[PDB]
Order: sequence, then structure tokens, then C-alpha cells
Amino acid sequence: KIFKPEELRQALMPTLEALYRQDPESLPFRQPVDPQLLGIPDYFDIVKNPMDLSTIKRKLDTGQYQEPWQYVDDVWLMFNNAWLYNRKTSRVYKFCSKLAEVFEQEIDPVMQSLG
Ligand SMILES: CCOc1ccc(C(C)=O)cc1Nc1ccc2ccn(S(C)(=O)=O)c2c1
Repeated sequence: KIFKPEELRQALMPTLEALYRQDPESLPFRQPVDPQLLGIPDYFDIVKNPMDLSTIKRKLDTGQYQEPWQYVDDVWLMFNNAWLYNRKTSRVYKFCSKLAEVFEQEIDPVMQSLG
């Protein structure tokens, strides 16, 4: 169908807020990765399309998603970047796995409502 920007914001923003509410797990995802500040200068050699919660929020607020699946794609891009870059024993990797569980749980009923 056609999804209006405010329809997408009302339906999808609560799912993003559910991720933001996760502490400690969302903290590494609340702002774009800053490789120099974090001391990980190889980051952009591995992650070609960075994504984080604040960028997704901005895209929702500025109507940059036409379809719900584009929002889901960006959330999963954020997750896949973190699993790609970080080691499986690291905080960010395990935090990512927790956020993916939370997101799966929240997005399902919302997608049912948007159908
Ligand atoms: C370990 C090098 O750091 C990272 C590496 C990779 C990635 C990504 C998103 O692939 C993010 C971080 N950043 C990060 C990590 C842990 C914590 C804990 C609190 N915070 S914080 C200051 O409250 O934001 C953290 C911020």
C-alpha cells in the first residue's frame, strides 16, 4: 500500500524506543561508531554502510522510509554490522544479540498491525 510518514512514525518509533530502553545493551548503538574516538581505526575498512539508532530515528522523523521493510532493513543493517565487525566474546556482539531478540519481539505485532 501507501504508508504515510506519520503512520510509519507512530507504528515504528515505539519499536526503536524499545531498543533505546535496553541498558546496558543499546549504549554502543545510540550514536554512529566513531572509529578514531573508540580506537578502532579499521572499522570503516570492514563496515561499508554504517548504521545506528540515532540515524534510524532521524530517518523516521524525516520521512525517509516509504515501506516498513526499509526500516527493518536498517535495523538489521545495524545488527549485521556489529556481528561482522566485533568478536563473538565482545560486549558489542553480545549486546547486539540481545537487541536483535528485543527487536524481533516488538516488530512482529507491529507488522501485523501495518498489514
Ligand atoms: C569496544 C569499542 O567500542 C565499540 C566497538 C564497536 C561498536 C560497534 C557498534 O560496532 C561500538 C563500540 N562502542 C562502545 C562499546 C561499548 C560500550 C559500552 C558503553 N559504551 S558508551 C561509551 O556508553 O557508548 C560503549 C560503546
